[PDB]
Amino acid sequence: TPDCVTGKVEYTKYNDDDTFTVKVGDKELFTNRWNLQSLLLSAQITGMTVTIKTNACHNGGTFSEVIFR
Amino acid sequence: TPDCVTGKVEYTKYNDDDTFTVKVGDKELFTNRWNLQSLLLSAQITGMTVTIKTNACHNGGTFSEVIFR
Amino acid sequence: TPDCVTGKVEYTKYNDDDTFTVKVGDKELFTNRWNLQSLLLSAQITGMTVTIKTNACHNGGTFSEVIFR
Amino acid sequence: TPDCVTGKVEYTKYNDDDTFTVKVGDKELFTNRWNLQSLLLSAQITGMTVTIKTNACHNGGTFSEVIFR
Amino acid sequence: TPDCVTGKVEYTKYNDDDTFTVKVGDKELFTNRWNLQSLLLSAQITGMTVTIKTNACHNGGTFSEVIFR
Ligand SMILES: OC[C@H]1O[C@H](O[C@@H]2[C@H](O)[C@@H](O)[C@H](O[C@H]3[C@H](O)[C@@H](O)[C@H](O)O[C@@H]3CO)O[C@@H]2CO)[C@H](O)[C@@H](O)[C@H]1O
Ligand SMILES: OC[C@H]1O[C@H](O[C@@H]2[C@H](O)[C@@H](O)[C@H](O[C@H]3[C@H](O)[C@@H](O)[C@H](O)O[C@@H]3CO)O[C@@H]2CO)[C@H](O)[C@@H](O)[C@H]1O
Ligand SMILES: OC[C@H]1O[C@H](O[C@@H]2[C@H](O)[C@@H](O)[C@H](O[C@H]3[C@H](O)[C@@H](O)[C@H](O)O[C@@H]3CO)O[C@@H]2CO)[C@H](O)[C@@H](O)[C@H]1O
Ligand SMILES: OC[C@H]1O[C@H](O[C@@H]2[C@H](O)[C@@H](O)[C@H](O[C@H]3[C@H](O)[C@@H](O)[C@H](O)O[C@@H]3CO)O[C@@H]2CO)[C@H](O)[C@@H](O)[C@H]1O
Ligand SMILES: OC[C@H]1O[C@H](O[C@@H]2[C@H](O)[C@@H](O)[C@H](O[C@H]3[C@H](O)[C@@H](O)[C@H](O)O[C@@H]3CO)O[C@@H]2CO)[C@H](O)[C@@H](O)[C@H]1O
Ligand SMILES: OC[C@H]1O[C@H](O[C@@H]2[C@H](O)[C@@H](O)[C@H](O[C@H]3[C@H](O)[C@@H](O)[C@H](O)O[C@@H]3CO)O[C@@H]2CO)[C@H](O)[C@@H](O)[C@H]1O
Repeated sequence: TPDCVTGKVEYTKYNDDDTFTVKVGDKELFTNRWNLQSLLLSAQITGMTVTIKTNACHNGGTFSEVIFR
Repeated sequence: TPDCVTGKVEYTKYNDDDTFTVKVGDKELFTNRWNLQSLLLSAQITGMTVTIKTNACHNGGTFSEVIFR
Repeated sequence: TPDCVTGKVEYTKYNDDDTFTVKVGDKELFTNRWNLQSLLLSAQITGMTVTIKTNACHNGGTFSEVIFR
Repeated sequence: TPDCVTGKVEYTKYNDDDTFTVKVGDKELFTNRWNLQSLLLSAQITGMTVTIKTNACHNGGTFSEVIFR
Repeated sequence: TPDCVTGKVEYTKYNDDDTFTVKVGDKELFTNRWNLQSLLLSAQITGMTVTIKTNACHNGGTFSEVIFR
């Protein structure tokens, strides 16, 4: 899967349909994987750098692959 | 969904019916989304600023959308 | 539901039947809500003040309502 | 249930059958309660003193009761 | 199960199929145990030394046993 964005998590958003939105770099992407919610929030709080991999690399795109550094 | 309140979490409450209550700003709101429980407590502990979006923007109103800044 | 005890969490105990015991103030109370286990341990570790609301306000009594401050 | 060991968590081990092993004092014990996994790791990380209560108080013995202080 | 690698977690990766990848030492290994996801991230954040035991000790190999020191 191609890299989409790398950077710190600016903010996260819990959505009405239980999906989770994240803003990294200049893209706002979302995931339907529930396991990622607490993982992404921890990364936001501790200031980790994440790389999100997805073919839908555009605002509103989905992802399910993340690298925590 | 319109913004309702923005601020730090003053306190949280675990309810008898397994719902979760949060006090942000001047509104006391609750959610039935179990996933939000640990996320909201983490936000409380680390002192994050949260934005709750909901049409039921009044005390005792419900929500399921939260932005963690 | 009436307030029972308020104070820091002195200690927590995981029970053989998967219920969770907590000692706040002078009372030792237990809950069968699994969601409360990690929340209460976090409150103990971070030194939060909790308020437990219950009608069974006596040693060995049950609760399912907690305010985290 | 009788006290078995008291002290800090020296190390923990995730096992192949999804049980969790903990080394407290001079005993290595394990539990099959999934709820205890994150609780025990938190206790290891923060340096809490734990008391494990069990009748099988010997290396390789099982437990399901823990006191966190 | 024989020791494979020992060291700090360089990075973790959430995979498309809900498995979890970890890089320790010079090996990149993955696990299908969901319970290990938050445990491993906590280990990465706090800088613990972990020992991964597995017979599939090579890049892309699987594991389900971890010692958290
Ligand atoms: O991250 C793990 C998981 O996330 C998404 O699944 C969510 C829950 O983890 C999963 O347990 C839940 O399953 C539903 C079933 O769809 C439903 O048929 C059954 O009655 O109730 C359970 C409730 O637990 O579904 C949610 C998402 O809707 C994701 O879909 C899944 O592939 C996996 O990544
Ligand atoms: O945020 C996650 C989830 O929260 C709410 O659902 C809760 C649990 O997450 C969910 O697993 C649970 O599903 C149970 C039902 O309670 C039960 O009545 C049925 O028989 O079995 C399922 C599967 O275990 O439900 C609780 C809420 O009571 C929320 O409702 C849900 O939409 C979702 O946001
Ligand atoms: O605090 C939330 C929850 O705590 C208690 O339920 C426990 C778990 O939280 C819950 O997920 C688990 O659900 C089981 C139930 O045992 C069973 O009734 C159902 O059919 O299957 C699901 C698993 O798929 O149950 C445990 C306790 O057994 C508490 O019982 C519950 O009311 C609620 O407060
Ligand atoms: O942590 C207390 C609990 O530990 C053991 O149960 C484990 C999980 O806690 C429990 O949720 C799980 O049961 C779930 C599984 O997802 C499902 O596959 C099964 O059919 O029932 C529910 C459905 O959601 O089971 C694991 C262990 O396999 C322990 O067995 C249990 O008695 C209790 O002490
Ligand atoms: O680490 C615990 C667990 O990890 C893996 O299981 C995952 C979930 O923990 C488990 O609850 C989930 O079980 C699903 C089944 O896949 C589904 O077919 C059935 O209908 O419902 C249950 C939910 O109650 O499965 C995922 C992995 O797909 C691992 O597989 C398992 O052995 C155990 O280590
Ligand atoms: O080494 C880290 C590696 O972990 C994950 O990959 C795992 C195996 O290493 C990999 O060989 C395996 O590949 C599967 C494909 O997912 C599947 O589409 C194809 O049909 O079969 C191959 C071979 O069995 O996938 C597992 C994970 O399930 C991770 O996905 C990978 O990016 C990398 O981090």
